[PDB]
Amino acid sequence: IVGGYTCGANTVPYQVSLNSGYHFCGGSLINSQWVVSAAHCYKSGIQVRLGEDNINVVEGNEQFISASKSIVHPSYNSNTLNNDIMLIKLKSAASLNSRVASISLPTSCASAGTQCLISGWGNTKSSGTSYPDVLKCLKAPILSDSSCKSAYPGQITSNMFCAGYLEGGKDSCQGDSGGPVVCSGKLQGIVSWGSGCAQKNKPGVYTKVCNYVSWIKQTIASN
Ligand SMILES: NC(=[NH2+])c1ccc2[nH]c(-c3ncccc3[O-])nc2c1
Ligand SMILES: [Ca+2]
Repeated sequence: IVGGYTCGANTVPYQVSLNSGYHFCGGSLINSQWVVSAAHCYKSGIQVRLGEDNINVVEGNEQFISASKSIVHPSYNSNTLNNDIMLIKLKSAASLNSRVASISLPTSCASAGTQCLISGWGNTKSSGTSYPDVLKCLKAPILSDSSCKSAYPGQITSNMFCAGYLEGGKDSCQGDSGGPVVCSGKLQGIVSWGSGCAQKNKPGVYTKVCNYVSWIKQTIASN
């Protein structure tokens, strides 16, 4: 997260860290056994880490659970990143409490101007790598579709939305992928891509979760 602030331990209880011997992507807990992240974060050997704040120290509240299966959207295209969503089923359910909690899926899409909270342990520099030990937060608005398409002409599909600041300085970055964009208490976006980090006129692009709620429900129901 570039231009963000320290969230505070366990203030974002649905945030998860996907670990394969090191933190590689973020994710969101939507029920005690399922997590939603990005299809480009897929790999085998994933351990889901819940209740985390400092990813390099065990401080208490952490629950490490292995993934039983990862379901990448069948129409995910790795070249355009269209349908960049993946569901991970956990080997055992998580114990939910005030530090580990699920986030609700939306009933409607959000409109431009809506302010959202993006969080993650991704890079905090737009030029160079500085990865933090604790969770960072950033409040960003969803942008209008014209500003998004004017920023990435021909690269935005209807399953993507831009959120961020065109003046630059604040944005999500590498390491944040798969993580949550929460607006009014609902999961509305998944950190997907962007051109560099916090660059002027290059806002972050996110998976538009409201278009996948029926798919998420049907898939969890049959797995
Ligand atoms: N500007 C953004 N909102 C953004 C978000 C996620 C990213 N992930 C990456 C990224 N991921 C994997 C390898 C290289 C990258 O620059 N860049 C990213 C940029
Ligand atoms: Ca820790």
